[PDB]
Amino acid sequence: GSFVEMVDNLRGKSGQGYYVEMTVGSPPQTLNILVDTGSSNFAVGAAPHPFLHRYYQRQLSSTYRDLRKGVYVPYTQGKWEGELGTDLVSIPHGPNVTVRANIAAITESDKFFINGSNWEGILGLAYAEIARPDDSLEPFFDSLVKQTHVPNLFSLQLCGASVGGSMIIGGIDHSLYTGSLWYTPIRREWYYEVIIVRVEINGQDLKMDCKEYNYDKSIVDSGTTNLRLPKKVFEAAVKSIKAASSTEKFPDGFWLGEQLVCWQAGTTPWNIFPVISLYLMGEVTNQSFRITILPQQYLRPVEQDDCYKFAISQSSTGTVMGAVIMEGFYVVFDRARKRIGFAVSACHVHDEFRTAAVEGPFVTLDMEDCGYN
Ligand SMILES: Nc1nc2cc(Cl)ccc2n1CCCO
Repeated sequence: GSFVEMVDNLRGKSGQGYYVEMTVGSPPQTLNILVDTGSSNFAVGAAPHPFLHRYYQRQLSSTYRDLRKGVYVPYTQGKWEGELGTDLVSIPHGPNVTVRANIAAITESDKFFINGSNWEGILGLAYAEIARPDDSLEPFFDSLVKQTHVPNLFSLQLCGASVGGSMIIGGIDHSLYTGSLWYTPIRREWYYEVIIVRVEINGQDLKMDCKEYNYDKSIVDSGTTNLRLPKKVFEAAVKSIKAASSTEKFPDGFWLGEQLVCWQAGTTPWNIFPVISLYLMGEVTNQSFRITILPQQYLRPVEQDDCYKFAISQSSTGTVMGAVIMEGFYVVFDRARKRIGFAVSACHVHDEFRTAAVEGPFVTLDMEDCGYN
């Protein structure tokens, strides 16, 4: 159908993630919450922090229940640390429901909250398997679906260009995509893990053992800015991208995502840069489909001139189809049918002569062999 109250309920800063408004507690305390399909905890600032401007005040909530258990979430750059509890949660620009949910009240953190991001918490929309401290801590979306009649599905239109978009909870809004939704199976319910079966740069096959594309996994992750690629794939991809864009040379550092590249306002030569196609395993035997993104997706605008960072980066933990991938597409997390749908976003950034694309089917044999174990 349409979901007009949910359309345009996401905001963000470029490279700092998309957030949605949520209320916690009785009476409701409004907070801006990162929409993160790459994690499974609902965690909110619950104490002062230099970069937090409002936080969850549990003592002010009558419906707050203390679970009397700590949670510690270390990772690459830092950590967050907090106190588990439950409280009533709503999404003002969401479905008209209120659910009791687990909430991690973040008390201590390091390099978690980003200066000027305007979000104060994280909504992990992935599965319980990757929830902290363990999978017995039911994620918000699980609770939402269990406590209401909201279908087990959500969809994200992340528009990029300050950034905005939409999270449609419990449905698919046709106003937000053009052409067909193509579905890839969720290989395993933990992250939203998918299988990439082929990769092209301007139609030229990267020509690797397709396992390399999914080493050690490939996931769809709204909480990651970049397209991240396994070392082997990243190098081959960058090699090909360089070759395709070779009428202009850029510094080594640009390709590492360090340095900006700038052009006179409006003269960015999009056309010299190649499109990137990921073929995803289809739902039908021996069928794949492809999603195609533009440089307008993988060259992230950064603050006279129009400046950009290269938003494809190397990974050691597999492929991450982050906001770079997602901003081309309306992405349907069809949990009920263990699949993820892609269609061309009606809001994606493109130029006169090229658009992101979702096309299929393609005969692709032995696609299970592309999965890494
Ligand atoms: N999306 C995401 N949200 C996260 C939250 C934390 Cl605390 C750590 C890592 C996170 N990631 C990365 C997962 C994919 O590599």
